[PDB]
Amino acid sequence: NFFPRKPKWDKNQITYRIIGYTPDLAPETVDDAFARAFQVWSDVTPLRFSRIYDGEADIMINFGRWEHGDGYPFDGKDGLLAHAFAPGTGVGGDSHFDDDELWTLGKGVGYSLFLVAAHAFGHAMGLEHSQDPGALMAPIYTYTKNFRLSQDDIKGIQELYGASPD
Amino acid sequence: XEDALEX
Ligand SMILES: [Ca+2]
Ligand SMILES: [Ca+2]
Ligand SMILES: [Ca+2]
Ligand SMILES: [Ca+2]
Ligand SMILES: [Cl-]
Ligand SMILES: [Zn+2]
Ligand SMILES: [Zn+2]
Repeated sequence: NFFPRKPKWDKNQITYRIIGYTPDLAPETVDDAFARAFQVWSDVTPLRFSRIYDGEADIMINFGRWEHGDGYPFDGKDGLLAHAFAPGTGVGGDSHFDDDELWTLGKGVGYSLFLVAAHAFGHAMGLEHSQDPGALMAPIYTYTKNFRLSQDDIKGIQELYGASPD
Repeated sequence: XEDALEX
């Protein structure tokens, strides 16, 4: 359920910056997908995720293929879809998406940028894999048309950061 | 696979 030594953010505002995009979707639809992915965690905690348009954000977001700047290379089609670093300084929290995947918001012909980002941002906030088959933090991708964060996910994220104020 | 990294 957590990384070794339970790293977490020691603040409630987490900045993020989208360094670059995929050509597979419109940029405003990518922005919206990342926003919605953060909101699944915002909604049940006091966390807020603020977009910045320059400088060093807590979560630097980018797309790449194979070796893309951190010595944990992507792998072409399928397998590694995205990866995130546990909370911390430098690369901590950074979330990368493999552009050898076809990015979509639906089923079958690619991977949901929304669902993959929500899972990866769970890692960026300090959650490890769940063994609860219904949890977003369960390790195996699926497309869900009616996505609902599980009580397992809510329990983990609240254990680190507490519950929503409202 | 290794989608959750430490550092
Ligand atoms: Ca960072
Ligand atoms: Ca590359
Ligand atoms: Ca891949
Ligand atoms: Ca792609
Ligand atoms: Cl690259
Ligand atoms: Zn990376
Ligand atoms: Zn994962």
